[PDB]
Amino acid sequence: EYPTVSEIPVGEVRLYQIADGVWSHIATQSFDGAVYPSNGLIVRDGDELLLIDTAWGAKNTAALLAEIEKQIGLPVTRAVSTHFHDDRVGGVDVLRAAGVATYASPSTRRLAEVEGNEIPTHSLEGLSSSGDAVRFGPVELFYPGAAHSTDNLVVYVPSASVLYGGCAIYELSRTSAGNVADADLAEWPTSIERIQQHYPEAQFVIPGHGLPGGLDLLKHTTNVVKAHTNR
Ligand SMILES: CC(C)n1ccnc1C(=O)O
Ligand SMILES: [Zn+2]
Ligand SMILES: [Zn+2]
Ligand SMILES: [Zn+2]
Repeated sequence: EYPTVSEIPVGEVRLYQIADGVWSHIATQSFDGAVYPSNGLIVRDGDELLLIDTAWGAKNTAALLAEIEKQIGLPVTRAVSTHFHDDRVGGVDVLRAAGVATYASPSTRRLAEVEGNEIPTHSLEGLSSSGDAVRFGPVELFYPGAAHSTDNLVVYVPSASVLYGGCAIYELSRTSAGNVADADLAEWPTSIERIQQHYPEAQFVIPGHGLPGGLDLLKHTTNVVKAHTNR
């Protein structure tokens, strides 16, 4: 079964095999006296690995690399951060020190710099307009439009029909909006609809935080965001 906070002490990282050659990584972080789980993705690319997002912080990300080497034993050669917040770029310095080539859109790199966060080395072209998609090794990167943040990307694994939504997609247990300080509430439902239109065949949907589900998570997120809009 999918791990929860009570199964993961902060500092430790779990891997969960979603499908052949596709894992999520799960870590925990404390924020304001509460503990949050956070998901990222690992995708096999031949005899290498592609990492999607850090494990939210330097210590967690170092533990992530150690757990990957222990359990999978293939090199993480590239990493993609799906937006500029700390749970996604926090640990980029650890990845870079370990020899991982780090990537983000130029929109993400700029916003991370303004926030004083860690900055991925490389810039991903072809993702500047809503609906843009590019292949990056074994995944497709998709910019659906502004949602949780103006730069948020989602990631699809075509071989496994796995959609990783990052923080633009909420788990079913989340009934109210999370951090929306940098969100475009007005555009978020339209952006989610672009995801649905582009990946209608998705079989596994991974939210940024919490339990995987199916495409139901998209309309659930839209409902939560619209209700917050009308608060
Ligand atoms: C739920 C809040 C506090 N959060 C923490 C990290 N990421 C988020 C988010 O909403 O995306
Ligand atoms: Zn965020
Ligand atoms: Zn987040
Ligand atoms: Zn719901």
